[PDB]
Amino acid sequence: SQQRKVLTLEKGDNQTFGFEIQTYGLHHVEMVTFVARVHESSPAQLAGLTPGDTIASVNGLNVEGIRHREIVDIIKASGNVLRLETLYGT
Amino acid sequence: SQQRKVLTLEKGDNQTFGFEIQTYGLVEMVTFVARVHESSPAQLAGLTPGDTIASVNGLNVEGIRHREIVDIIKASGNVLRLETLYGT
Repeated sequence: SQQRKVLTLEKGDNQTFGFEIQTYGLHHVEMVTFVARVHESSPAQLAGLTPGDTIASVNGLNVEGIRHREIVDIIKASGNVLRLETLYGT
Repeated sequence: SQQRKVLTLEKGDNQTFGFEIQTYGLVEMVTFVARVHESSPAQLAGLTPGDTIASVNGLNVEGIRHREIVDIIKASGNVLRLETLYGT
């Protein structure tokens, strides 16, 4: 059983990838970043990004002990191609 | 520092509370508020996405999965009592 998925999102210059993430401190506290929304017809949806799944890594960077802002910053710095690793949330 | 909040949601007969839950495996399975709709009973009650649900109508939900919790919520009728922990 493999709950780890690797995806590639591609977009145009003045376009966004079409997804929202939220980092929550879940009480056993564990910080977990979730895909909160994926827009219909978006690059994220086309890449197969699923709402509810958790972000494991962004462009090769394990998001383990890093701030939610770091993740957003990394995504914005990624340009038109974004590499993500997710884990089954649902 | 009190991470625990107690809430009371109230709705009408032919409607829902306006929120979705998600059971996530970390102890073990934990359930949190996945989504809260705009203008909903849940939003009005202060339910906030990302908060861990500790109990429902006085029942500790620790070792319980998604469907059983939803069943409890459905059986609750128009009033629902929840205890949640800060996720943000």
